[PDB]
Amino acid sequence: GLMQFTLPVRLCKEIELFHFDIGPFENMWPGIFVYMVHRSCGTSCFELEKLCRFIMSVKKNYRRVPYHNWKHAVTVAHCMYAILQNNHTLFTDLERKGLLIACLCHDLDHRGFSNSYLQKFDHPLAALYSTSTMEQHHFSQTVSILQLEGHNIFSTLSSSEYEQVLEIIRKAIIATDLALYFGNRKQLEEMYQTGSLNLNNQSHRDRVIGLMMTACDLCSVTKLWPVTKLTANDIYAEFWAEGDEMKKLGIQPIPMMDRDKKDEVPQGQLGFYNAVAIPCYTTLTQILPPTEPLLKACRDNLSQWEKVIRGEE
Ligand SMILES: CN(C[C@H](O)CO)C(=O)c1nn(C)cc1NC(=O)c1nc(C2CC2)ccc1Nc1cncnc1
Ligand SMILES: [Mg+2]
Ligand SMILES: [Zn+2]
Repeated sequence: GLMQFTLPVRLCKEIELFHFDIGPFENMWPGIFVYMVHRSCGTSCFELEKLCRFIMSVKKNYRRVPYHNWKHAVTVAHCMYAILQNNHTLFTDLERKGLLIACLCHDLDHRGFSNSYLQKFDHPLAALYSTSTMEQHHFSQTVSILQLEGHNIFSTLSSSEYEQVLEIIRKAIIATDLALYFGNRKQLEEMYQTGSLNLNNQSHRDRVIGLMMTACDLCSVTKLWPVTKLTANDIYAEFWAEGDEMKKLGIQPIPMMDRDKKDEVPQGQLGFYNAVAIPCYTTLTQILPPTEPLLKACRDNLSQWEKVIRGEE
């Protein structure tokens, strides 16, 4: 109750900002998350003994992969923290509880392979779950860890509030399947443009939480250039290994995953910023004006990739 978390002065200040990097000290990330839960949620939201045991079991069940790792889990939770603190009054106590947890768990037990590589490999998870394969697996892993003893961080919720929050978490995790983002954004865009968007319509809230989840998931493209550039290497290390594994199956991968096609990466980031990132953060800023800084940072990084092509770096 009276045990607050504090950070150093630089972190205490820079953590409120969207472009905050959680830094290379693994053992500080758990406190960074508790700090964000206590301020976003309150110091009463979670039994600290249970939250801390929950946080360490989630850490335990991320894998040592170049990108979809424990650092990603906390990075995506920090972006969701920033959005919640910039839209203080728009969200319920349960949504703020749920979403930060949704973020920390969204990629549990990720192996570094897309849903497509699971399908072509004929992985058992693709037989159990035909669409959003990894994402249904991530939500499965989250429920499992919540059911471990001393780990039920929601224990003080009523049967119905418990089922609301798991529903919020289930939909939030499923939304991180990018293949679902395109439609979700196009429907948010139209609803905004025809003035029919309504945050009292639960179906509408669901969609808007959807877009937040994509925005937090992609938030490595909203960092300062040196962080974005260095994280791009981690994401491509996974893509190249998946492409290698595609060749192992007898399938020539798309270029973005062909490690023999590095020369095409700057031009591929252009497409990616144009087709995915800028639209995502444009529609978010339209629905949530205080998230403008993510669009700005995303635009700066696009501008930086054009400079790479022009051989100015
Ligand atoms: C074009 N589509 C989407 C397809 O239509 C469907 O998958 C792409 O996914 C795509 N195409 N290219 C050439 C790159 C792509 N993705 C990425 O670079 C990329 N992806 C993801 C998640 C959603 C997978 C997170 C970050 C990404 N980059 C990045 C840049 N800097 C720092 N950190 C990360
Ligand atoms: Mg994912
Ligand atoms: Zn993710």
